[PDB]
Amino acid sequence: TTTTGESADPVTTTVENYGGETQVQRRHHTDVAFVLDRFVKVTVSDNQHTLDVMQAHKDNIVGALLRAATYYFSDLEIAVTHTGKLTWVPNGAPVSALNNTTNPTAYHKGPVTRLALPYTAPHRVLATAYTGAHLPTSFNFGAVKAETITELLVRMKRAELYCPRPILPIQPTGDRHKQPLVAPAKQ
Amino acid sequence: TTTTGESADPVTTTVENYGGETQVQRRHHTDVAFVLDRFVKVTVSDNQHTLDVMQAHKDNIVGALLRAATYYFSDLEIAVTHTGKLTWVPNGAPVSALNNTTNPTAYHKGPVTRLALPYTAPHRVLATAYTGAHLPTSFNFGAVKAETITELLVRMKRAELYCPRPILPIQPTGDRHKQPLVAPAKQ
Amino acid sequence: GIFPVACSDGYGNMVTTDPKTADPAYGKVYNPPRTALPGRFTNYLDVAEACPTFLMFENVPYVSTRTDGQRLLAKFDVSLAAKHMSNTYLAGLAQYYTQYTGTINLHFMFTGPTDAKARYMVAYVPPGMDAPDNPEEAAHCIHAEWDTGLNSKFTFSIPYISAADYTYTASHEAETTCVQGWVCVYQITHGKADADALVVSASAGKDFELRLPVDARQQ
Amino acid sequence: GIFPVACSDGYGNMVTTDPKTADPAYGKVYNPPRTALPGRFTNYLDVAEACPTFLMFENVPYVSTRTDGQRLLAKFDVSLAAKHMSNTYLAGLAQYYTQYTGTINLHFMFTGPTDAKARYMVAYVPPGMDAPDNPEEAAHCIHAEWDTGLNSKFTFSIPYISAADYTYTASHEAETTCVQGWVCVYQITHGKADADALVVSASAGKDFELRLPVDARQQ
Amino acid sequence: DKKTEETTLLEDRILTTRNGHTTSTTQSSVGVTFGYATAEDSTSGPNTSALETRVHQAERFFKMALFDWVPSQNFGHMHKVVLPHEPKGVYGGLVKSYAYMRNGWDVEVTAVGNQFNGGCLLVALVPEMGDISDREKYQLTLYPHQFINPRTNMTAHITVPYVGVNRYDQYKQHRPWTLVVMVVAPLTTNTAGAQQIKVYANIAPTNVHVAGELPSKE
Amino acid sequence: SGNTGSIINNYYMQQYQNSMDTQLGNDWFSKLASSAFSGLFGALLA
Amino acid sequence: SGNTGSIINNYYMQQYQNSMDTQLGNDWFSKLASSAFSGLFGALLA
Repeated sequence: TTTTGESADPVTTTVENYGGETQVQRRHHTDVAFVLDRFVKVTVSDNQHTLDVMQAHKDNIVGALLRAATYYFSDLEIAVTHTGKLTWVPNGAPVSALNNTTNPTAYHKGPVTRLALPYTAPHRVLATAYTGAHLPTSFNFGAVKAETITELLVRMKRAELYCPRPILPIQPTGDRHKQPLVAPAKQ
Repeated sequence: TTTTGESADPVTTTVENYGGETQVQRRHHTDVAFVLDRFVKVTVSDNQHTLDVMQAHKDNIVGALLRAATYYFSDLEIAVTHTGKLTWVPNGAPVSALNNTTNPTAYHKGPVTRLALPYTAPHRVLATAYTGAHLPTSFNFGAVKAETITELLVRMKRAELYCPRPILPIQPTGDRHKQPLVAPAKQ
Repeated sequence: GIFPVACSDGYGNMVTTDPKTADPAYGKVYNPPRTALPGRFTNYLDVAEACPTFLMFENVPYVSTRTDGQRLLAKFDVSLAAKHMSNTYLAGLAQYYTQYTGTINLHFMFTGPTDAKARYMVAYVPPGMDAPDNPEEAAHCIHAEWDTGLNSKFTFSIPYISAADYTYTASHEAETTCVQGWVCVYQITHGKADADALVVSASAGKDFELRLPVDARQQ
Repeated sequence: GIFPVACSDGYGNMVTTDPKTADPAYGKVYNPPRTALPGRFTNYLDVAEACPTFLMFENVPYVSTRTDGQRLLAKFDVSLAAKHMSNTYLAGLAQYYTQYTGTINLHFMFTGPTDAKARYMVAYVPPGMDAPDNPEEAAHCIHAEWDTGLNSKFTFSIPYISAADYTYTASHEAETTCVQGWVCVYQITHGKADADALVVSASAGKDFELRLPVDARQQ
Repeated sequence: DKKTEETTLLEDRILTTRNGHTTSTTQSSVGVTFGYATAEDSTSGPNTSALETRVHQAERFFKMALFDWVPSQNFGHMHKVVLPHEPKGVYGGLVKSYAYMRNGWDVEVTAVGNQFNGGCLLVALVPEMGDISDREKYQLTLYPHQFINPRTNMTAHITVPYVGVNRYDQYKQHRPWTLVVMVVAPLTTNTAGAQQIKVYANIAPTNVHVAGELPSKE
Repeated sequence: SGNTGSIINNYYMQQYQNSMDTQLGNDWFSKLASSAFSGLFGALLA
Repeated sequence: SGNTGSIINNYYMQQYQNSMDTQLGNDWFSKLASSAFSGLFGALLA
């Protein structure tokens, strides 16, 4: 199957060309909405933290995959292990609000406290990159504050992605990257 | 759009006048019943406290907004962090009743204890102001008493407001009032 | 057997803002009849459209004709934080929402005597340049000129023209210039009109919207 | 009485991956309209089929005609871990699933000048022997020969022929040889073609599937 | 694209592009790559209180040079630029008189050498491009692209829509599109190739809309 | 009505959950906002 | 839609559980993947 390579028009041959027989697939697992729909730890440093998905580890499935797109939309779900009252505040709220309790404040019930929050930016969509680097103030989902924030996780719901960006693995030392895989106890 | 200004009759022009195109709105958030339908901390000082909505902070969303009306009606929901037995008593009840347990008394189950209470005044509606200052005895939702009352919150349900009163923001020092707004971690 | 349930962790926490309703205890109570009480309002923004409140220019609601000729009577930031709003209902209200979109209406009522005549211009200077100090430079923005006559009042809409669909009511520290431009109001000329007051107020426009309630203030 | 329930032990534990949804708190929020934003993608593997990325042979995407005659231009492991993949989208993606099945497409675009002609061969050497270093030995595997001409590009599918229905993306330490064989690409001859580049890329095949998402990496 | 006569030793696959009163014929096309979509989203959003307008005059060709491709520069050598960059003429004028604006791009990159050169360039357009790593030059094909390869073509053509987290931008401080060109196969010169190749661009701002007229001193 | 979003009805009767109103005999600012003049009052050219 | 598998509907209204999208006026790579040439371009023997 010769093509004019310069074209940039997609080409996909099949085993049928030599006599094989292409089968069926179920790429459920490689579905955007699906893969990103799980919790990811985000490194919290203070007892107050602005919610931002870019803070997931760049090599963590979710963060790696989120960064494999340039623009994205989604709602949020959060799981915080905290102490005292947890207060959330919507994108663009004066930071001073975090102390006020008439804002969505959840009392303690350990271990974690789980919530569902609405996309709250004022743009039609948000971005992974930006050339106008360091991302803009407004690219957040609000902020959280609790007397103590031991741990923080976030989950992207309803995810939409636009324009793919690259995504690299590990550069192997030798011919392939060998390593220890889950195996049964020797006995 | 010239008008006889003295009239006091409302006037609302639109971008259409010069060629623009007025769009759609969804003022759900600026809906009375809705905004006031949330909890607000009220400063309790003793281990017994008369329920009154005017006690919300005058600069707190709920209290600020409640005070933006002159007459109001609503049912109540309360969230008390207390110790021992919590007893409620209806508007106009002899204070001595707070000690009696055959009155709506809720046993402890921490942290907080949440209840729904009926508007219980004897007026058709209550007031924010009054010129006949210091508001009348009867403008309450009853009273509460518990061995210990650590914290108290109230929520207005079914709110109705009549006659608007003013509502002021902060007087800025300079040309506008700049301040720190929720932003992502710099990195 | 009985019905097997899984009490999920991270569910049930109090929450000052949840959409549920507490159980009750004192029932069978009947409210006195409040049928047809005057002046009920259902949504704040209605009163905000209906009643325009005053702007402020150093303790006063009006603007004063300095002297005859091309003078710039006023110029200000297009934010609900703006110093000129401050005493304004619209701002007092906006202070509880993070974002907004919409048209804002400016109203100019000339208070002068029957022998006092003037002509004014008002424009909306979108950001990107610096607010011009004279009509001829401002004549290039969306503007409107008008003279005095039988009709005391003149209303004018300030267009929402921004990059994003919504904008902040609040003002960030990092913002030097008013993110949404300014509106400058000039005088073109007058005669016997010096001293005279042009009181201005502002009301919410038809498509003006407030969203995302927030409680940032002292207590 | 009220409804008797049994709160079962071992049920309710948090779980970073459960299929439920947390309760909400801030409601009645309306997103700005994002109708018809360009370039949306729904499933990664689509872009993976549509856009072939480059293989690598020591810092470069192409292969270079050493000299005229039967030379073995390249040979490599059929694993998404393979050194030659590495910079490949397919591999960068596969790194998050344990298993896979499917056809993989190889693309060879000849970059030479109009006076440079060559003929190549590509084969898939299933495991069981050692990858032959010359065509005549490789001529016995599933292969395909082809010359240069008007058409710069030539695509070729690498068949999934394994004992099990699925295979690992990952590579075990205990595996000396690439569990799935290799693909060697030769040159049969050429003329005036020495020096010239034959850049190669790889895209996902039609029946290519990725399954069982996993997060093994640093943090 | 295609041409007639019969076959021949020269080139064919003719194609003429036209924006405004400007044309661009090319007897060696390889087609035109289309962006991330075939049509831009709604040009009249709420964010513009519908005071926006469109200027047909801006949508015309304008040329701007890129670099010289020489055998020295090998793999991964890349030349990037953010559009608009310094904009002149009508199009330029818009930027000085309107607060916000939006438009897509009609890009035609032309590396004219000669059919005896070997080597090959990759030309693409990227949204919010912020410095690629060496490794991720390998996955540059994920962007609207097209190759130039001397044995085959002279011109690469790519048309692309306006993008951004905002319906309208302030080019004066954010542009989404970045036109890049990278060497994938170093330039071969052989006996009769061209010593070096001059690379230019023929561009047209497509579907230009502007809103929010600014004040003016001149 | 207010900030309430349960799809299933209250387990308790409404007679207990709330206070019942009595009547004796849509409102105002709402009406007033709409009665606002939005034309021009003049005579338009062009 | 995503990793969600409850058979019974949410107890809360969707107006509270999620953000509501507005419209103004199936996608791309999906379409593009399919438009891929898969034939031969030549002339086949045997």
